[PDB]
Amino acid sequence: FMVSLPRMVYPQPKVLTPCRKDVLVVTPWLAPIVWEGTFNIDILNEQFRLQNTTIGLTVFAIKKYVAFLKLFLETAEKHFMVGHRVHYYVFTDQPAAVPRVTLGTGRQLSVLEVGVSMRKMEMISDFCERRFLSEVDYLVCVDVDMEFRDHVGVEILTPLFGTLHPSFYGSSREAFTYERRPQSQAYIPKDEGDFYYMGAFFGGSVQEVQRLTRACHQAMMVDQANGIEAVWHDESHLNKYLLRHKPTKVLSPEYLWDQQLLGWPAVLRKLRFTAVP
Repeated sequence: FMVSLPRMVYPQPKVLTPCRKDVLVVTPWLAPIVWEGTFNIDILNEQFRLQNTTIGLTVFAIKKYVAFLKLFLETAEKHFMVGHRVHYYVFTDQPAAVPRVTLGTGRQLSVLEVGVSMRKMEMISDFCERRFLSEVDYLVCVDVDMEFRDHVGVEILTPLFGTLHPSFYGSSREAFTYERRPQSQAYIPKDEGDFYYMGAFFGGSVQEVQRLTRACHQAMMVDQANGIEAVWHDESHLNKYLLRHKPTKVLSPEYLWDQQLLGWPAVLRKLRFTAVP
């Protein structure tokens, strides 16, 4: 049950004026593609705050990657879901190397000690299943060697989302680096594929994320038993899953960018979450 929005004053959407004419803003299965200019964040914030939404954010920081936690978390505090309830889950082999980062109200951090390729998918689907269901409404799964530079908010939330890989959003599907060997569970032939999704940023409702990670983990175990490793590891499996189970939103490359490698093209009005140089 959803309570009514309050009265709000904002510009009228104009039916005969698109927000963005330079990019595709909806997929062929009617999922929004999230770009700056497509959403009114005030409306979305009202909708999600009225549901008292809690967002979990998972990150793995193993060995030297613990060094990236401080900037990751500090910039998440500035830019990720500000105003909403957030629960960070930091998976690490070095609990004592987790930096003590000051958190805003309504935000918490749990350190989860781990004991490689299948770790992420296995941990999200098997080890942490019950915990996430009780603690958060949505799960967002990202890599640690990153920083937030601009707003990443409730506009991303949906049952299941993937993110356009910044190196391939303008590429033809034959150029996508899908797994191409039919012997792998991640196989996608040359005439299939919507997009090349980035393994580093996906999410959705807890139920859908656990479904995805369970399916990918099972497929990875099948490949291991068959002596084959997909070309881009869990990213290859993520792509196969999202081909056959269409995401209900797709994030534009604003949400996963590498400025050193790709600059700042005109089509990107904001660079929100970026690789650390």
